[PDB]
Amino acid sequence: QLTATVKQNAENARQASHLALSASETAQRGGKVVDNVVQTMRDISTSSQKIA
Amino acid sequence: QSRGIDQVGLAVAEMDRVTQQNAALVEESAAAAAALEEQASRLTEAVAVFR
Repeated sequence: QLTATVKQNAENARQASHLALSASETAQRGGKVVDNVVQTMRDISTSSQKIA
Repeated sequence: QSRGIDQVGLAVAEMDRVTQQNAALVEESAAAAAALEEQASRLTEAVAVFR
């Protein structure tokens, strides 16, 4: 019975790592997109300043 | 696993106690068996006078 739970615990660990690792990739990609939006606000703010 | 090992922990502890009890019976039977060897000699000694 313990050996059976070891596979389940070990399986959920690897399966959770795949989702956790994949959840980190989408998070890092989202951060880069957020960084691009940060520069956009500076462009809009800078562009709006020129209009003023 | 936590609750499962608890069942094995008590089992190992249970077998450990029974292992000590078995050893006592082995030594008890060994000591009792050795006594028969001494008492067995008394049977021949009681009749050793008669050649």
